[PDB]
Amino acid sequence: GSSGSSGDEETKAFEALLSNIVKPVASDIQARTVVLTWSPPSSLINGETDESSVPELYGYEVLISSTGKDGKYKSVYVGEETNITLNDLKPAMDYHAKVQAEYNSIKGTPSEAEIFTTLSCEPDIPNPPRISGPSSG
Repeated sequence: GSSGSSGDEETKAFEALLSNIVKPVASDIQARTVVLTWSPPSSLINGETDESSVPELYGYEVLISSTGKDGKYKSVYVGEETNITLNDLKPAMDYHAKVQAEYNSIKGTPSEAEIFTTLSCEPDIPNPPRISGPSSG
């Protein structure tokens, strides 16, 4: 049932909205597994449209370049959820990551890169980078 153009106006808003998210943050980083948490894109519709309308299934894809941000990116996971755990990674390594949004067959631009270092197969890291409030000096 291919007719042709289907309300392009919508496609545009998606090209910008889907590309209006924030770089994924790395937490509870482990040997090869890690906790990647990212927030949804910000709608610039200006409220012109209802609030309980915008979709929340923005297919987010996690990209990583064990080599570097100036090389090739590989897919590790792909879903709608916001928080996901990575796997099949390399311990004692340092690479960048990014999350791209895609909805209605519309692939937008990924967010900034998030460099995160993983621990070694064995229990080395003493404690996580977690910060417990500010500290004088």
